[PDB]
Amino acid sequence: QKRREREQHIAECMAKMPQMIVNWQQQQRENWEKAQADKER
Amino acid sequence: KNILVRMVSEAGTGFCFNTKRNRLREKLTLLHYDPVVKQRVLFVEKKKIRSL
Amino acid sequence: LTYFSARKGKRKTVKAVIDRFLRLHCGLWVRRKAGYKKKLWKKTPARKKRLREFVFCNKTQSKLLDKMTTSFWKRRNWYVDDPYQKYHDRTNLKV
Amino acid sequence: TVIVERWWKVPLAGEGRKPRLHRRHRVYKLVEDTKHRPKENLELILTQSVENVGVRGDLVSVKKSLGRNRLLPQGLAVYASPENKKLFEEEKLLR
Amino acid sequence: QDINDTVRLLKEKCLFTVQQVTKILHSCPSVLREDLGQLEYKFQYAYFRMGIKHPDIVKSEYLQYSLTKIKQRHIYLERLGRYQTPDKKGQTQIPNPLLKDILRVSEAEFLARTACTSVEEFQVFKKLLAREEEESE
Amino acid sequence: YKKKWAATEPKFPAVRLALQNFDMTYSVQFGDLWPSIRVSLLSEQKYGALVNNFAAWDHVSAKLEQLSAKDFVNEAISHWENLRCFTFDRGDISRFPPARPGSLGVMEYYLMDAASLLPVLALGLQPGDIVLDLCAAPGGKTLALLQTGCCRNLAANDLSPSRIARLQKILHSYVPEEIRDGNQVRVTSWDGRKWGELEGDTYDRVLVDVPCTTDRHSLHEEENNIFKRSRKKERQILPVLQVQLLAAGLLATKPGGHVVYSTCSLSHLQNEYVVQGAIELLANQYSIQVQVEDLTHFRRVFMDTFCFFSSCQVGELVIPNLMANFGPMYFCKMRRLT
RNA sequence: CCGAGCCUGGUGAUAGCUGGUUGUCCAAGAUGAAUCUUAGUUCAACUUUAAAUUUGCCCACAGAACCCAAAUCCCCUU
RNA sequence: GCCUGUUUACCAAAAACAUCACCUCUAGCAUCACCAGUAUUAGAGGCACCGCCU
RNA sequence: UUAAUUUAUUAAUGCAAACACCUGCAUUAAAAAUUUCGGUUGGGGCGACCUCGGAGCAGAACCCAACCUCCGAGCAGUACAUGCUAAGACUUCACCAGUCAAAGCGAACCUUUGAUCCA
Ligand SMILES: [Mg+2]
Ligand SMILES: [Mg+2]
Ligand SMILES: [Mg+2]
Ligand SMILES: [Mg+2]
Ligand SMILES: [Mg+2]
Ligand SMILES: [Mg+2]
Ligand SMILES: [Mg+2]
Ligand SMILES: [Mg+2]
Ligand SMILES: [Mg+2]
Ligand SMILES: [Mg+2]
Repeated sequence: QKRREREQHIAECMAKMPQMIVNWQQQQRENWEKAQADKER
Repeated sequence: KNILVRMVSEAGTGFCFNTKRNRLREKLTLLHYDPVVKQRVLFVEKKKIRSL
Repeated sequence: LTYFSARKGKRKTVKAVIDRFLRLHCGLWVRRKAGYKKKLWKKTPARKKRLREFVFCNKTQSKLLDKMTTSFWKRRNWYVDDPYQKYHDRTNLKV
Repeated sequence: TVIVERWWKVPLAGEGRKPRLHRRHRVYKLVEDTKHRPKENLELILTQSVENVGVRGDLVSVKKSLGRNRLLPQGLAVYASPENKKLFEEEKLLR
Repeated sequence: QDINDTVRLLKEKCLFTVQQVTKILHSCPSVLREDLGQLEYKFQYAYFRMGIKHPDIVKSEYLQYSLTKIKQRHIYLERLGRYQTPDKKGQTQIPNPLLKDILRVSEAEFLARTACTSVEEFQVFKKLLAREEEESE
Repeated sequence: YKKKWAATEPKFPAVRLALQNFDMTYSVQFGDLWPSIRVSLLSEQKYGALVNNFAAWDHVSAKLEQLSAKDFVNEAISHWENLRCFTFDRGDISRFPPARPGSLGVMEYYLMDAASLLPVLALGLQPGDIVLDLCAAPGGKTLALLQTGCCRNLAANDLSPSRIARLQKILHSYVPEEIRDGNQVRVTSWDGRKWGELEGDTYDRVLVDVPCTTDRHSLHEEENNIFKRSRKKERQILPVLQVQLLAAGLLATKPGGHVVYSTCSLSHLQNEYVVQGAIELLANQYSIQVQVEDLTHFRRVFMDTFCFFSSCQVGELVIPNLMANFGPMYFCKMRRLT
C-alpha cells in the first residue's frame, strides 16, 4: 500500500512536472525582461 | 551571511538535498536531478537547516 | 583493559572497539573514516566519496585491536547473508 | 507511598539465587508519590439515615475521608463487602 | 505572604534596617504593590550602578519613583558624563548630582540645572533608551 | 620573571579605556559640547540609506520616501554648486529596514553612516576624472564614489587583504558585472605610504581615509579596540602613519588636483595637526605647495542634516548629536597648487 | 612533632618522583608527530630474534624551473 | 598604645589582643544555655579611657 | 571568592497530603560539601602566544627549529552533475586526517579548517 501510494504520487507529480518546469523558466525569463525594461526606464 | 537550506523535490519523492543561499535572498526554487525519478525536477526550499 | 576480571579471572573485551571495528576472520580490521557524517555540505564530492568508504587498519592497529578484543570476536561466523562473507578470507596472497 | 525505581538496572540473579546489589543500585528516581494521586471514592452500604447521602442499604460512593472518619466509625455505614451486599439484599427482598 | 516577602526582600536581599523598612513602608506603600524582582532590580540599580547607600535611598524615597523614569534620567546623566558611578574606593572625579536634583525635580529643572541640555535631546534619548530596553528583553 | 608585584593596574576594559582617553582630551577640546558629543557617541548611531544607482533607483527612493526618509543629498547640490542618500529628520530615531537583494539582482540600498558621505560630496567628482581611494576600503565612501557615474574611472587601494575582500564582497553585491568587470573599478592591496612612488601626479581626485581611532566603534566594540593597553605603541604611532598616507596622496594627485583627507575621529591631533604636518613635510621634503580649500558653504548647506563644530580652523568636523547621531567625521579638502 | 590530634582499619593507599633490583660466558645493539605535553607516554624511526624470496647499496651518462655555492636526487654497469 | 591585664608552652610580650567608654545592628520573649533573665535587658559587630573644636 | 557542580541538610515560602503537627514535591536563601589551578614565553612589568597557510633561514629531489625575519586565514563568489562509481598513485615525516585520478555510468557541452561521544 505504501509503495503504491508513493508510486501514484510520483506519477501525478511527474505528470505535472514539465509544465511546472516551463512555468518556472518562463517566470525567470520574464523577471529578466522586467529588469531590462526597468533599465530602459 | 549564508544559510544551509533543504531543497525538497517537488516530484513527490522524499528526496531532499542541502544548498547554501544568502539569508537576505528569496526562498529558492531550483532544477535538480532526482535519482529516484531519474529526471531533472523542481526543488523548493522547505526549512532552514542552519546558519553558516 | 582488564587482563584478569575480578569475577571470572578472564580477559575482557574493550567494547568501544566492538562498536567501531569489523574484524575479518583472516586478521583484517575494517572501519569507517572519521568525519564521514560531519558537515558534508562543505566537503568536495571526492572527499565525501573517500569518507564514505570502509577502510582497512594498519598492522599495528590490527594488533592493538586483537589485543583489545577476546577470542570470541575472532571466530568464524557463518551468518546467513553476511555482506562480508567473501572478504572474510584472503586469496592469492604471497607472503 | 513513595514509589522509586533504580537508575541502574540490576543484573539478573537467577532462579533460586538472590540479586547482588552494589553502590550504584542504591540510587533511585521517584517514579510517583501516591499521595498526589487524584482522590478515589469508597463504596459503602448505609445502615442509618444520613443527610445528603442516603437512608439505608443503598450502595454509596463517599469520599474516603468521610467514610473513614464519620460513617464507619459511628456505625452509620458498613463496608460494601459481598457479604454485606448479600445481607442487605435479603433485607430488601424481605420487605 | 505578599507583605512578608516584600519585607523579607527589603531586609535580607536588600539589607535595609528595620527602622529603614518602616520608613519606606510609611512614606511610600506602593512598594508593597510593586512586585518582587522588579523591586530588587530597582534597589540594586540604586546601590551598584548608581552608587547610592541605604540612608540616602530611604531619605530620597528612591523606591517611590518608577524604574523607567529612574533609568531615563540616570543613564542620560551618565552618558552625558555629569554622573559617575563611585569607584571601589567610593570616590569620584567630580561630585555627583544629588538624588533630589535627579528624580524629585521636574523635567524642566532636571534638564536645565543638572543636565544642561535640551528637551528635544532628552526626548530623543528617552525613545532611544526605550528601544534599547525592548531589544535587551 | 617576577610573579608577585606590589601593585597592579586596574585592568580596565578597552571600551572604558577609550572613554577615559576621550574624556580627558575631547572635554578640553570641546568645552561645553563634550557632554552632548559623549551622549551621542554612547547612544545608538543614526544610519543613512544610500540607494544603489545601479538598481531601481527611482523605485527604492519611492519606497524610502514612503518610509518617510528624505534625500538630504538631493537638496544640497543646488546650493553647493546622482548621489542619493535618504536620512530621517532631526530627532527621529526610526531605523531603516535591512537591505535586501533587488529586482536587478543587486542590493537596493546600503545602510551606512550618512556622515561617511560628505567627503565624497566635497571631493567634487567631475565627469571624466580619475579617482583614487588611497586606503579607504571599508566600503562606505568607496561604494558612494562608485555610485556616482558610469563615465568615470576609480582605483581603490588598501594594505589589508581582509578589507580588500570586503570591498570585493560589496562590489559583487551592489556593482553589476558590467561596471565591476570594466576597468572603471580597479582594486589593489598595496602600501599607501609608497603610493607616491608607485604613481605620482597621476590621479585627479584622491580620497585619503587614513586608519583612525574610529571613536564610535572603539567605544562600541571590545574586539580589536585601538585603546587596549598593550597596543599603546601602535596608537602612539598612528599620527605618523596618517601623515605619511596623506603625503602619499598629495604626491599622487596631479598638480592642481584635489584630495580629501578623511577621519572618523574627533581628535584635533589626528584632524588638523595631520594636515598641517603633511603640508609642511610635503612642501619641504618635496617642495610641493598645497592649499586648503574652504568648505564653509558646504557646512551651511549641510547644517540641516548635520551639526558641525565651528572652532576647527582647518577642515570640517561633523560631531554626533542626539538629534542627528551621524558623526563623527572630519574631512579637509586640499588642492595641490604645484 | 596541630593550617586541624592520636590509634586501628580501608592499606601492600597512590607516587609520570628518588633509591635499590643478587651466578658465569658469548653475541647483536646509539639521538620525527601528538599529547593539561615536554621529569611521562603512544605511534613512527632505530634496535633484537625468527622466517620467506630477490634484489639491495655504490653508481657513471641521460634527466630534475621559471621567478629571481658545496652539493643533492635518479640508476646501466661495476 | 589611655591605663592594670592577655598572647605566639619551645626564637616575637609588642604598637597585636582585651579593656572600661562610646556607636551600630538584631530580639516583645519563659521551664536545660541566653535565663529561672525581659529594652536601664540580651546577643552580635565596630571603635577605643577621657576632654576640646569642625 | 562574582572558579565549576550541587542543596542531600536546615530556614523560609508555594503547591499537593492529612484536618498545631507532619509527609512529598518545587523555588529562594543560609550554611556548607566536592573538585580544579593548561602549556610556551616575559627579571624592573601591567602581557604576548597556542590552529592553518605563503615567503626567507632552508640557493639545486624531499626534509629541516626559533622567544627567528615578514605576510595572510578562519571564508566568500559561483553553480546546483559543483553527480555516482572506480584502476593507479601522492601524503606534511606515525596514526588520525588530507590530496590527485584514467576507464565506466549519468547530466550536460567550479576557484582552509575541528575528531569521538552526544544530541
Ligand atoms: Mg601530640
Ligand atoms: Mg609503590
Ligand atoms: Mg659486540
Ligand atoms: Mg588535551
Ligand atoms: Mg612527567
Ligand atoms: Mg598597653
Ligand atoms: Mg615563644
Ligand atoms: Mg604565658
Ligand atoms: Mg620572649
Ligand atoms: Mg605519510
